Amino acid sequence: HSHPALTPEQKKELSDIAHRIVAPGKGILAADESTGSIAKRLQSIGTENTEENRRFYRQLLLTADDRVNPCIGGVILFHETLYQKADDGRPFPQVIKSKGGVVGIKVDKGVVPLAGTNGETTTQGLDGLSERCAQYKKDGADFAKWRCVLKIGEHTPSALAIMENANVLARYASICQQNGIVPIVEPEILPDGDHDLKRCQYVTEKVLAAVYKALSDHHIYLEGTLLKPNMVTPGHACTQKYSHEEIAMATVTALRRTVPPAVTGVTFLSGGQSEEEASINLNAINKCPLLKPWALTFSYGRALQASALKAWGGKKENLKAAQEEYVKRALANSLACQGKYTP
Amino acid sequence: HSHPALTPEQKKELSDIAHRIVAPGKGILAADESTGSIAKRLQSIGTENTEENRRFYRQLLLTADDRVNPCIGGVILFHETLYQKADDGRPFPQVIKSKGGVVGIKVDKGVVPLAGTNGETTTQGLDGLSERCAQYKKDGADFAKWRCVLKIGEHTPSALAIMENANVLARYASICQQNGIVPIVEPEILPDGDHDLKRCQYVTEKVLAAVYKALSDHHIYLEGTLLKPNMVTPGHACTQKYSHEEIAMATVTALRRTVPPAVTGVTFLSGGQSEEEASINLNAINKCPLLKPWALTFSYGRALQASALKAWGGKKENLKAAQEEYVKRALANSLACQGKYTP
Amino acid sequence: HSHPALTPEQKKELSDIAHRIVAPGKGILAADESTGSIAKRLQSIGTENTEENRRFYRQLLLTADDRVNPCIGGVILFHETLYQKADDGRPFPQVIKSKGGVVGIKVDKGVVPLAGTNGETTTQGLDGLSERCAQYKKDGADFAKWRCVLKIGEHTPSALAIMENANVLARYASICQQNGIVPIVEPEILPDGDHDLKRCQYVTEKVLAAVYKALSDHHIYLEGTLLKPNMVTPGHACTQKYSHEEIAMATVTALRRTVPPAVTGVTFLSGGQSEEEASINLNAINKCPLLKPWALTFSYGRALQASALKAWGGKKENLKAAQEEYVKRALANSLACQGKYTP
Amino acid sequence: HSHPALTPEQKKELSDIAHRIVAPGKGILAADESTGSIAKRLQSIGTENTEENRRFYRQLLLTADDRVNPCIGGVILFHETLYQKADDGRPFPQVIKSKGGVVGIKVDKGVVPLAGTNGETTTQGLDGLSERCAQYKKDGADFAKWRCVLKIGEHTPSALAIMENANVLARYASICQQNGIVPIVEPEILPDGDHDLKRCQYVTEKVLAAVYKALSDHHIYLEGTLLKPNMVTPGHACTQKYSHEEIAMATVTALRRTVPPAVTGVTFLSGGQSEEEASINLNAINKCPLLKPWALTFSYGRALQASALKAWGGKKENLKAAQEEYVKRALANSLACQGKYTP
Repeated sequence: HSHPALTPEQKKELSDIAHRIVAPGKGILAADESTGSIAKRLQSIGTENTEENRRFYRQLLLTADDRVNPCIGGVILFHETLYQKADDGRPFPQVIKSKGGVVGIKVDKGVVPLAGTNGETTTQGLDGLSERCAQYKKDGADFAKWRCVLKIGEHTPSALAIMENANVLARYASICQQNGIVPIVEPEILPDGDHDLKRCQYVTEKVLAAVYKALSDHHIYLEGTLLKPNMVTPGHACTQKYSHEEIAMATVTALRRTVPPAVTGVTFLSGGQSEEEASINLNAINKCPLLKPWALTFSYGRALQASALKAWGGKKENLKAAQEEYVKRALANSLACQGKYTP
Repeated sequence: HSHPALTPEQKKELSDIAHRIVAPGKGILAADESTGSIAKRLQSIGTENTEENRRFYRQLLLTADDRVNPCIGGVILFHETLYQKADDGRPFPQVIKSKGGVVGIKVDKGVVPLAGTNGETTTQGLDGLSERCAQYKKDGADFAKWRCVLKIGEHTPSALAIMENANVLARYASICQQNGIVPIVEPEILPDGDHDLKRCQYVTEKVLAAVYKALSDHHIYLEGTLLKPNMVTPGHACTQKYSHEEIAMATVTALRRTVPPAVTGVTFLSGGQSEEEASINLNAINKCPLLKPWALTFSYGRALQASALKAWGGKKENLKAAQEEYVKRALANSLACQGKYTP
Repeated sequence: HSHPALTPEQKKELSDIAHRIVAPGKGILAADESTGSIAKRLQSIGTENTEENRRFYRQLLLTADDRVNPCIGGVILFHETLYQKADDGRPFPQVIKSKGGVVGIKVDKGVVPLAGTNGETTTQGLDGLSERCAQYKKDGADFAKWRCVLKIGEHTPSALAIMENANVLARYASICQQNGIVPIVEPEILPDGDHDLKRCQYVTEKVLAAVYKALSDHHIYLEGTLLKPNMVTPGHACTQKYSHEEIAMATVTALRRTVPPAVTGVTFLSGGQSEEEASINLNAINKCPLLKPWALTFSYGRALQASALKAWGGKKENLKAAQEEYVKRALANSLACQGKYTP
Repeated sequence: HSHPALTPEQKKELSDIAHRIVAPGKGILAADESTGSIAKRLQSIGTENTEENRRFYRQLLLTADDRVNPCIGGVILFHETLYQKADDGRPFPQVIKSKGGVVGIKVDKGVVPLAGTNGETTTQGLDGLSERCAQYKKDGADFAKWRCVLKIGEHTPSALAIMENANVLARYASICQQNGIVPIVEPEILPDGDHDLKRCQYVTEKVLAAVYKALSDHHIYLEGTLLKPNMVTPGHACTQKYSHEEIAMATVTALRRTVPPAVTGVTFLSGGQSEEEASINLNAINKCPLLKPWALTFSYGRALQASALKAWGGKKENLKAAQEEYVKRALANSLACQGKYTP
């Protein structure tokens, strides 16, 4: 029976947040890497993984020039970053909002193995998620991020993994929407393996169909959600070479066959692509002649900050230089999400 | 695993047929009523239900002026009509094709009760459907029609009815696409009852989500399919009055939340609406400010031919007059599917 | 909601028929092979496939000694055999009932390919099945047979094939139970391939779980049903040798993990096993020390009549001899279904 | 594909624990009530809800006479009780094991609302459940308890609630079995409402079918699991009176139609029944003439300790008396689970 999960005012709030995140020319800066994840990022540049270094790097990303304001519609933060402060004394959420960007929080608690599967996982983090989301909403976080991991193999992704990940994503989205937080569904399919483009497209279509069936079953307000899928690309070990136009065609075709138009926007992850590769693929996707009812933009981590982290080197004097390496990427992707990028 | 149900050439054929059926300004004339169904239509005008009278009425519909050529993209026929001939000696499929329209065939074999349900039904007709579709393809039928019936009640549509009807529609679509015939999925939700607009929208969203999940599970090529849903309208016994704009908003919202953009077009059924009511509702749907990635047109039976059948009266002398009553409707709906209709 | 598909009297009738079919010491003679299927059986012994030869062979099977009366609880017939007559003038159903056996009819219309799968099939025959079942009930048929075919492969049985076959079996069972006919669900998994015992057990468990979930979803009265599964055996090309006790353990374990106790009985198919092999495997299954709440008996075709067909040779003079070859098998299996067989 | 979740040794361990818990004549003492839940229990007898009072009450339950040793096969504990000590200096798990009983832990973290439903809930507690289960296994807990709550209403239990609760139970069971802990699935259907026996039986059958389908999908080793369902009883507000034999018939029928024989045992919850009512209903269930392949015993909370808590009164001097009130119940239920109870 029609028991409304959300009032019209709650739906208005969620839809407004979702449309603000993915406004034309804008994408998402994925800076939500945890302490353990950022450890290798800092060690790659010879930097000790301390609270001060993480805080300074996040400040570098969040205190860039005003040129990134029309490029960044949202910033995903780790829990620690949400309650950290810039040198000027402003909390990071306030800095993000003053730059005209929405604030999001990573709320998943990592992946856990699924027994009886060939190394497949689901993701945890539903316990106490309502109270956590309420606190994040009070603290300025207006959207949330949740990442499910599927992998292509001889017998994977199996039915169990796809079903469980879709169900978990739907539960997460329901809790976030009940707490006034726009959920970003991220059913990432790993590009590991030697699978070709066609297999990736098939797997992505199946996964997205299951995800949106689960979202329908859980009464999810699609207008107040965002999709963060993998780009349809061959496996890293695949021997067949594919053009950017072919990758864009496969990605847009996979989205058009599974993603309802009510979904506000699609924010692609990079999944190991280089910065230029991610920008070119996003630009080709946005130049695809097919009809794309949703916004197609970026939710980029390494692809927005690899050059910034390289130029920083972990030392204070390189800050400005590193910031430039970030800005030039954001602008680039700001063009890529509009189909106007040219290297 | 990716086992292709269709070759690229088969997909090209199906996509071309689907796009030809629902080309801008064009819709479907639903003239597939069986001998038993047309019995009451002929008795309403005092006409004996004989083969000659049915043949002459179908000829009247199919031999109208050339003004209906840019309005009719497809004509659904009953099995008897497929092998009948006009007075000039042309078989009816040839007449339809010479008018620039695609030929479709009703392939379902009626509804049968679902045990353990509150009067819910599924539909039969899968046995030998492959050979029947092959014969229809040889005989000029390029698309097929299949109608599932759901009804809104206190405990209906139940999970069993929705699941069974979606599965049957997916099986039918798979067989038709294997035989080079574009399937039209018609998950009609009956407007009987006193339910309001919101309940109809909720039920339609659930049904369409289940239908498209089933189509994904059965490897259906969505670009070579068409959707024939009910318009989201209140029950006939509902006391609350709704505007045409509200009906259009609810219908477009229900479609946008469940129908993937890959679907070539949406051809609405009338479900008891009067001719003017159906045209006005279709026009309001096409004037909806929301984004509609698929074509929104008509697949009308009574709403295209009620005035024609009334003006005919079962007598030879009224033919031309009756034809006019048909043409004026087609033109009207040809405007309604473009949002350019004005009574 | 609880909408009763069956009245208590209908349930009583179905339960009584089901318990009569699988009474202790009794099994099913599967003589439902169609004209095309029996063609190779008759050609193996140099016999023309004519109506008279099929009628005489079926009479040979159905007019054996009274020693088969406590061994045969049911006989499955093809449509042609249901309306054929013995030499004495008795219709075959009357002969079967006078021998104390229940009459069943094959109601499925063969297998059809599932598009998008690696050679997987579903089975058709639902159209007009209610009227056919009503006629068969009038004509003396008290149970029905329906066979779904799954096959073990690298990517088979897929989710689509298992789901579709379970749904079709549930629809068939619902129609039969509405017409007062006990349905025998036969989800046969083909022993073709080189898969081992463990893979067959896993596949059988998954298939049976899906089948009984489908039966629950379709409100099937399990007490008025029978299960006809494949024995859990390795593939014919498997190199690993297995004992009879291991086959019995795997089969009983697969049944105990998926088959609700409400199911009246399990009537195993042979699936290519020799007559002695089928009897020994059934005996080992019935000697399994695990708890078996349902009756475990035979529904044998070739394994009950291969020696009879060999001894017959298609000539009139061998009738009695052929009958003996049948009787000795029935008695054997009558012991095997009680765990009292000893070669 | 057959990817073993458990090794044969892990399966042996789980099966041995499960069979030890539900050995003939034995049941489960449910003493896992949290601090908040036991608050009203202690306030009903005028006792302050402090750590010492809870510890002393749990000691009273766990240090009863040796007469309860052949009656108690397992004791469920709250987290606090697992690490509390008796007056003699023995930790409570050691006391339980020395009494010949298995130790279980409540691992669910309470219920949370399901949005879009008529007051339906799921249950949380999966996050970090693997590490928690490993610690509990080290600390002497050999089984775990997880309780899903469904309620019968006009539109409840809906498809979403049943599916989500079954999926959560399957995830919990998989994690517990990976950590060597026997999971007790408790899909409790609340007896609140005015529904009759037939509606409760229908709902219980649907819920159990979904639960065991989910367990099959999650590769759950059924032999190493236990079921803790509600007894099939009418709603508390139902006006129709039912006999104990009718309740037993409905319960056993619901179990026989959905619970595979591989399930080691069924440990019924009380759900508000009085102590004598629960014992009489369990005795009638065990006296049911139907075939019951699994052990049918008790997992009782209030129904084993209400008289003990009443006789205790929160004062030290009543300990022995209170213990007697517990023992007389355990013995009673020890007879009830064998069908040998007589009030």
